[PDB]
Amino acid sequence: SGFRKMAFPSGKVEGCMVQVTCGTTTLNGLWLDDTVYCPRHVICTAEDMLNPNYEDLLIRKSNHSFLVQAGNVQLRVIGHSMQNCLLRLKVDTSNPKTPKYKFVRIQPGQTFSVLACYNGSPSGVYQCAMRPNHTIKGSFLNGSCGSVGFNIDYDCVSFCYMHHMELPTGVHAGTDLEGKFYGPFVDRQTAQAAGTDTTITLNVLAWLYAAVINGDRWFLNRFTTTLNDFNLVAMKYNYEPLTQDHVDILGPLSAQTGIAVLDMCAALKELLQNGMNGRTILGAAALEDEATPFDVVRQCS
Amino acid sequence: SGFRKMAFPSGKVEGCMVQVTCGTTTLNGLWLDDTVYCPRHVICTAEDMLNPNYEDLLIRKSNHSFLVQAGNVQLRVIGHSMQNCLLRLKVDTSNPKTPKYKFVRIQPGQTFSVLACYNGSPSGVYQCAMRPNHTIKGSFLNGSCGSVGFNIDYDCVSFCYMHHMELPTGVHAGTDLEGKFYGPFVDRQTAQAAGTDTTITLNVLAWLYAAVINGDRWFLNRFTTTLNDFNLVAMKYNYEPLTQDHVDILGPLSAQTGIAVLDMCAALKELLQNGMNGRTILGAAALEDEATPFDVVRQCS
Repeated sequence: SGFRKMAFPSGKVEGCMVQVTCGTTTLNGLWLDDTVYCPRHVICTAEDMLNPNYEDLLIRKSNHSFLVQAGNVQLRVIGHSMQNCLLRLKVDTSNPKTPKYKFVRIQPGQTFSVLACYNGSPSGVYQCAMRPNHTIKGSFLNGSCGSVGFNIDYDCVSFCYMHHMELPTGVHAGTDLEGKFYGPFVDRQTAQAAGTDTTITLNVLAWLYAAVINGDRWFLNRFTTTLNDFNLVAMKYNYEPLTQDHVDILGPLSAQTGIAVLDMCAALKELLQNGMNGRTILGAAALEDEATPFDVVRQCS
Repeated sequence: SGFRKMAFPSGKVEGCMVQVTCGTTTLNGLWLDDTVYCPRHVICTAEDMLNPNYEDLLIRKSNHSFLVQAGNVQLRVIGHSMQNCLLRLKVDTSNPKTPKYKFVRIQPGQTFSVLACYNGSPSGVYQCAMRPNHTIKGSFLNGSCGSVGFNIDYDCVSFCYMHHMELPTGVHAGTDLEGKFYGPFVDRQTAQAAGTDTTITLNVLAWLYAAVINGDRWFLNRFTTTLNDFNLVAMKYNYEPLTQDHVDILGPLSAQTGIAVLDMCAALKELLQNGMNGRTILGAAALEDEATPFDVVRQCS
């Protein structure tokens, strides 16, 4: 069988999605327990965004400037505060659907599912990876702000992303659930631009092991290599350096297939140096880097 | 923004997933209202599968040979019948989570989301397309049988696939929710093999329009072509013939981008004849064919 980049089932999260309107600005928020979290820029107008000041904009606001609707049944807000780039809106009702959850900050390379929402209304679910340049390559249209990203850990939903904006290149940027941005982005409309990305070596290797485990084994190779030698190649092809840690993470996968990590590197080096020859690995004409070792293992014994 | 192949939010469907055990065989079933549907081969043993007879195997069965568990809380079955390759197990309890739903038979080329499940326990969600050869290219491991496929139509869940088996090539096969297989497959373990696939022209074209709408416009072209001429190319590259109907479906997309359908065909012909030159459309090194015109439109105005 294998391998599809799947997202987690979005049910536990759909139930925590609500809408938040501040005058003329509408976007999604996350309703957990008695609190609703959302991007602080729901306070701004397209004017405000050309360099806003949120301390200013928010002191001019009361708990009744915010309309919150869990479905049709509106909630009443009874507090508010500003946690970095987020708004914590205390509210009268506790969310019944509130699942076991926590907030984690996700590292670059790691993946999560995104629940695209509009007006508090889940539209679609997909999986992506936090880019090295701290952006995600997503599909977000207007009013998608406040859509969240998450993994699931048994019964417990770990929230790790909330959507704030689109960058000029069409790639997306956001924050963890404490309102700290990923990357050097600020929630102001300036000339900020994505730093230059790099391909996630660790993930590409894990994917190659997903292929091997699935009979697409043609790219294989008798050669080996030292990580120093491979890393010179990586450099020329804008791949992240491989480290001993990356090698260790990949231990279990090389075990179950019996192909040493350094052998797959040898093989990858050739794929990079020699190209692919319109051949396909797992039905792909290019090396996939949005699947982690843990994603592959969970889906391939 | 755009474009990601997203699946629908799997919440409405997670709640209808239950486990079904028949002696030593376990797999997933669909609990809607007072009925639970599941693959009929839950009746068989790896022995039985080398050419089984289900009329036989099922008359030797009673309503208490089937253990059904909605979570922990077990259901009691109080009927049973065989609808083509499916089992309809009447049960004492009606599913509270039962959403507005219906059963549709999906056409080749069209797409849907899959909720991969094991022991009545949703594992991941993804989107795929019904292949021309009537298989889906999925990720299904043992005990995933009974996992269903569906689209959502406002509030109403249209079910269209239920998983039955893996074919020798690692591609998957199943039935609609009336138990009729897609394709010439039977639920017996024989030498049956996937017919030869073909690339879904209509979908590749819709994808190119998704690219255009997103500034990856480099593959464009001043030439045009007649569908006859294009179809000779399609033939040589194992793409489905383009028909006037396909052209019509693509009308809205060519409108909103202003590029005539036959112009994109001209452009595609070149992509096929000249290759891609390691350049990327929407960040892909090969032409994607699992996104329909309707998928693209829903995600790109």
